[PDB]
Amino acid sequence: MKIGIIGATGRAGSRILEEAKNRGHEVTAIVRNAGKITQTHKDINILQKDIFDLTLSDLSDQNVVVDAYGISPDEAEKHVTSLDHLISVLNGTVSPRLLVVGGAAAPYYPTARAQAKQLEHLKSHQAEFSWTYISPSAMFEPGFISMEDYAIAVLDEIERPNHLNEHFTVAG
Repeated sequence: MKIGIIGATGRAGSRILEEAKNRGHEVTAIVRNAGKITQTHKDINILQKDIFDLTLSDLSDQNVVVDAYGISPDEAEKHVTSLDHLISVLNGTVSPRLLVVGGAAAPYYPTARAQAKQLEHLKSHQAEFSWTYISPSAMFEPGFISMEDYAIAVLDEIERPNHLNEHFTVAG
């Protein structure tokens, strides 16, 4: 299965990618700089492109696009905005599934209000395209919940959809 990961360098996206590759999928790392990744990812596909420059063309190459944006401080202020871009680009489609990864609480993923905003914006296009927003059960601390466990959940939802077009928090 073709899975593209935006933010394949950060904490969350890094494992999501591993877990994906390990489960036997064709993983594409979508990043700003092939810097960090190349050294380690010498077998997986790479599309060097910032999220904001992504066009439907390079997205529809994938069956699923994991939005794990937020690898640095600046990306931390552009969450709601970058998702908006993907939403308009993905509109009127079922082409790739857009899986958005959050992290309810140094933390470069969506903030509490930023997330709520994305969700409000997603609901404005409830049925206009294929999306899913995933939240972790408890809390991660750099090495309750492990990031790799979150990746397992993320990939479970990709292989066996249970939350098509809705937000949901991991359970158990």
